Amino acid sequence: MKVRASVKKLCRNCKIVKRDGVIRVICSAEPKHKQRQG
Amino acid sequence: MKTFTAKPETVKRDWYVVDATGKTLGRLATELARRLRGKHKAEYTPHVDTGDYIIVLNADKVAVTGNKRTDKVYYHHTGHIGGIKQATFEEMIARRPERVIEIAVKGMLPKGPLGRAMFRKLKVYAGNEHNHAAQQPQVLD
Amino acid sequence: IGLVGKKVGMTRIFTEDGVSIPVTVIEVEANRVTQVKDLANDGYRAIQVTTGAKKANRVTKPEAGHFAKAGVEAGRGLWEFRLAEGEEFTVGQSISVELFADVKKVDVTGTSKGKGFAGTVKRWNFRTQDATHGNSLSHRVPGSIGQNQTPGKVFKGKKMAGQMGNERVTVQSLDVVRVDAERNLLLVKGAVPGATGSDLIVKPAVKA
Amino acid sequence: SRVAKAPVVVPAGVDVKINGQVITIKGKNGELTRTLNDAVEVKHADNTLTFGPRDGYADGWAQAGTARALLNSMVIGVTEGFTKKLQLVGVGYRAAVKGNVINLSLGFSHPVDHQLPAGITAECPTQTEIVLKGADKQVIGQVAADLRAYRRPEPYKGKGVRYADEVVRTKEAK
RNA sequence: UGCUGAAAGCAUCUAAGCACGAAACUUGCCCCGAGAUGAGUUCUCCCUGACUCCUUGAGAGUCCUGAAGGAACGUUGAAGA
RNA sequence: CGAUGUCGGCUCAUCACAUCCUGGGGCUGAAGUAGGUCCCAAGGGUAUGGCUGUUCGCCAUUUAAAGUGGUACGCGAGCUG
RNA sequence: GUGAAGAGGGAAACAACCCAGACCGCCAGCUAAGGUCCCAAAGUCAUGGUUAAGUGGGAAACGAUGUGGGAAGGCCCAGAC
Ligand SMILES: [Mg+2]
Ligand SMILES: [Mg+2]
Ligand SMILES: [Mg+2]
Ligand SMILES: [Mg+2]
Ligand SMILES: [Mg+2]
Ligand SMILES: [Mg+2]
Ligand SMILES: [Mg+2]
Ligand SMILES: [Mg+2]
Ligand SMILES: [Mg+2]
Ligand SMILES: [Mg+2]
Ligand SMILES: [Mg+2]
Ligand SMILES: [Mg+2]
Ligand SMILES: [Mg+2]
Ligand SMILES: [Mg+2]
Ligand SMILES: [Mg+2]
Ligand SMILES: [Mg+2]
Ligand SMILES: [Mg+2]
Ligand SMILES: [Mg+2]
Ligand SMILES: [Mg+2]
Ligand SMILES: [Mg+2]
Ligand SMILES: [Mg+2]
Ligand SMILES: [Mg+2]
Ligand SMILES: [Mg+2]
Ligand SMILES: [Mg+2]
Ligand SMILES: [Mg+2]
Ligand SMILES: [Mg+2]
Ligand SMILES: [Mg+2]
Ligand SMILES: [Mg+2]
Ligand SMILES: [Mg+2]
Ligand SMILES: [Mg+2]
Ligand SMILES: [Mg+2]
Repeated sequence: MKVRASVKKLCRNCKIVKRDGVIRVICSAEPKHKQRQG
Repeated sequence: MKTFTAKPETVKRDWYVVDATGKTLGRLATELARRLRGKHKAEYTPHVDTGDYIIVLNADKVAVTGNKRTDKVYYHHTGHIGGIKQATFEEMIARRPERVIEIAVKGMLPKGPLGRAMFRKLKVYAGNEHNHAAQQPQVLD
Repeated sequence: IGLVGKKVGMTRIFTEDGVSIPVTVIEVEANRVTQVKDLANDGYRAIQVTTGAKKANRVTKPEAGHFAKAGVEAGRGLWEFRLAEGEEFTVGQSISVELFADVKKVDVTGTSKGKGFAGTVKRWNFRTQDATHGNSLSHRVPGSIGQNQTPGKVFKGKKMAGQMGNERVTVQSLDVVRVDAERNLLLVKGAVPGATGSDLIVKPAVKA
Repeated sequence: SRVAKAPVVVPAGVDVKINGQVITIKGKNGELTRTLNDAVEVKHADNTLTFGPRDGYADGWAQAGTARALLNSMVIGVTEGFTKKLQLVGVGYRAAVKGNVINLSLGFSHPVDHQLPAGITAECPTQTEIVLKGADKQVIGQVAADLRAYRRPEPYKGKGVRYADEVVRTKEAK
């Protein structure tokens, strides 16, 4: 995953989550879009 | 005239029991440190150990608010080259449940010989049982 | 459990195939159980043992009584070993060296040979400074012992000169070769601490 | 809010017992117990159940609507029972069940055994497919996910332990 | 990395709950270690005679008694400045 | 400024983590071998030589690796000069 | 303006910040800044809300169904998300 400080939605299937305080993104399609932090 | 200072030999002390089940650590340890010092008594003197003996029992059952069951760290150096040992409030209760109350009281008591003398008063226990039935220690709240 | 035994030098065993294996000879006379410490009284289960022989005069009444409780002869020294839960022993019971007939690897524990006041070169394997090339009064010395005004002090557990040896040490997982019943011997491979005549707490290897 | 506001049915021969907050449901497949959250409150409404959020607490609805969805599954479990269908896709892979210990062969140096906590009925219709039944979705889904964890699908040939319904992306070799 | 799962009639590793997860952390291995003044325990050993004085006080002496043990001294040591 | 001895080498270290190795992970333009980058990780380990006063550097040959820094550009009542 | 040439109380410690100008004495009372659970004098004081981050008790661009407030406009009983 990418740990950039400005996570954001890159496609339709991507979704924003807050696990253990940290803001993450998760996708159905592309595993590339999976990112953390920010 | 002068004011009445307490005189050790004449100090009629008392014994107490404190059930620490479901108590907040700080709120308890304060109320202990008030008594151990003797400020609850009307004949209080800041150079004399007027305060009472307290038997805190069920030390392992003490409660803490928030995430301090995990997040409360207990740092202590070993006096060695780079030995900085730490421990979480869980890990401290798993190992030595007496230490928890003892530190929280010791911090709140004054420093110095009298401070150390008024800590010796405190008796902490993990189990509900105690071996001081000879004193008939009264239940304090 | 474990047995106390006097060290009796080193020899070797030529195995029938060829190999010559160096062995320490440990004489292990009958370890007599004096006192069975239990959870009821002491708060831990264990046994106290002894061996050899003292003279009926060099021994002191405090210990001459202590043995008379058990009903055994006054063995020189006393040691204590931990039981393994399921085990149980009786007072005035001899333990022969036949415990080690089953097991293969053992730990030997004895006091090392005293070297006295050893320097840093000997004690801590410090490298010796240049024996020539201008050097002045500092060949085998330790050099620097700290930094400067930052710590402003020498840290604890610094490797300096001082006492070397005469301290209890354990050598672990030595292979037993032979366990003689007739002369009460135990032939462990390799070398174990302490000089000839020193006592050795021999016991089954912990690292199974 | 919406899920919590929907009474839960209880079929015949399904004995529910409310020990304060501790709910014990007894059915034909197996008796089950559940310690519930403090913010939720539950009572019997003739036949169906009701999940009330307790006043005073902040996130009552959220916690109640969870418990609703739990007991919804738990009542289904004891009556009907749950199942998971795993398949071992890939050559030289084999599964077996001797009693209640799943013996796997997933192309390793050593055969791996997997124990089954509680009444989890591990079946084997074919030798390269592990069906397994029980009551709790929790334990079944866990055990399935452990049996998966030994070998996740290789995203190339799809080689590994997979679920029946699970579609997989097999990217091309470049 | 997951498993059930609302708020958001779906979805989500988490907000309740539950499971894995590293030479780090705490133990396990080894050593010092009750001056650990919070000075812990178990075992064994040793000591059971009169008297006035008196601010009758954990008072002080007079004779009678000095054990367990220890020290010292010697011979010394693979112990050791 | 009525003196805080300044580079480099030796001896001796110690800490940090912004990790070189070893350990655990995600994504890969990841078939496997080996990588690339990012995340967690400071327990341990981390060359010998030739040239030059050198630090550094270049070269030769190794290594699992030959980490970057702080410590009065650590350490002259420790040595060298 | 303060210090220098101004002590005292507060800002943990802190010439210049805040409060206030020490003639001497007193085991009197009222106040300033700053405070009032314990170290340590005084509110575990009262009323209604906010925060769950140990924020409080170092900090930015930027990131995000974190959470608390009003004000308008979009859609329904021809039944919307
Ligand atoms: Mg996690
Ligand atoms: Mg203090
Ligand atoms: Mg010697
Ligand atoms: Mg050298
Ligand atoms: Mg010269
Ligand atoms: Mg010389
Ligand atoms: Mg010299
Ligand atoms: Mg010198
Ligand atoms: Mg769901
Ligand atoms: Mg290793
Ligand atoms: Mg001077
Ligand atoms: Mg230098
Ligand atoms: Mg890191
Ligand atoms: Mg470790
Ligand atoms: Mg070089
Ligand atoms: Mg200097
Ligand atoms: Mg610098
Ligand atoms: Mg220097
Ligand atoms: Mg220098
Ligand atoms: Mg110097
Ligand atoms: Mg010169
Ligand atoms: Mg010269
Ligand atoms: Mg001037
Ligand atoms: Mg004041
Ligand atoms: Mg102050
Ligand atoms: Mg200043
Ligand atoms: Mg200002
Ligand atoms: Mg002001
Ligand atoms: Mg204050
Ligand atoms: Mg003070
Ligand atoms: Mg006060």
